Parts: sequence; C-alpha cells; structure tokens
Amino acid sequence: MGHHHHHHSSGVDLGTENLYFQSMRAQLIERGQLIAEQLAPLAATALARKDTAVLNRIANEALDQPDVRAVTFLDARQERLAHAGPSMLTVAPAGDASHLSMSTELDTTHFLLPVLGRHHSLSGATEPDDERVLGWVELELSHHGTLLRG
Repeated sequence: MGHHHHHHSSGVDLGTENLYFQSMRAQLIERGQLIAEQLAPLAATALARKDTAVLNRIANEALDQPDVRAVTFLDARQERLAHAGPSMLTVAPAGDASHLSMSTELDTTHFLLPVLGRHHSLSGATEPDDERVLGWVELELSHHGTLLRG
C-alpha cells in the first residue's frame, strides 16, 4: 500500500540512518523506500516478488520471533542467505522477539553444517536468479500484518 508520496530517496543517505532503530529500520526502508516511501509492507511484497535480499533481514528479525514455524533461503552457489525457526536456525534459543539475535548475520554461510533447508526437491523460488535466488526458499509462518505474537 505504498501509495503516492514526495519520492526521491531509495535508501540510506549517510550510512547510519538505520543504526538508530536496528536492522528493523534497515529492512523497512530497503523495501518500503524502493516501492514508494515508508508505507509499503516489509514481508508481503518481498515474498510475493521473491526478493531474498530483504527477506534475509526480515527473516532474522521477524521470522526469528516465537509465533513463527520455519524459514530458509539459498542460491545456486550453495550459499544460505538466511534461516529461522527451531529446525532451521541452530542458534535459535527463542523466548524473545528480536533481542535474542546474538550472531546470525550474512557471515552465517551454508558451509559444511549438519542441516540445510527442509531436504525438499523444489519449493518457493522456482524462478531463476533474475528474481533473486535460484536454489530454494522455505516459507512457514502466520499470514503477516502484525498483531500476531506467541
């Protein structure tokens, strides 16, 4: 629901605008200020268009919450972009919203880990690298739009 606005902004114009409000401001601006200005949804549009670039950040902040079932993201290169929920994220102690996020940045590559994805053949990003990722993405959670917490 991005609508009309002033426009002409894209993202951060100083390198530390998001840092005042955590990765939550980074991901809200990264999608909402690409679509319009500070009004379009963070996850609903990003999942519909399959933009794993921002789906990583919103997963490690919002799919990391105790209401969530399961999520994962990987490209053709055998690189995990993200992972969240109890069976995907090995570093999920749960119990908090975002404050549990101790060390689960993009540096958490797929590598030689003991688990990956949901061991499925193909689901989520059936589209090629022209969307964002060709490998796969899992999606299992509440219908979004806020007001839904464990």
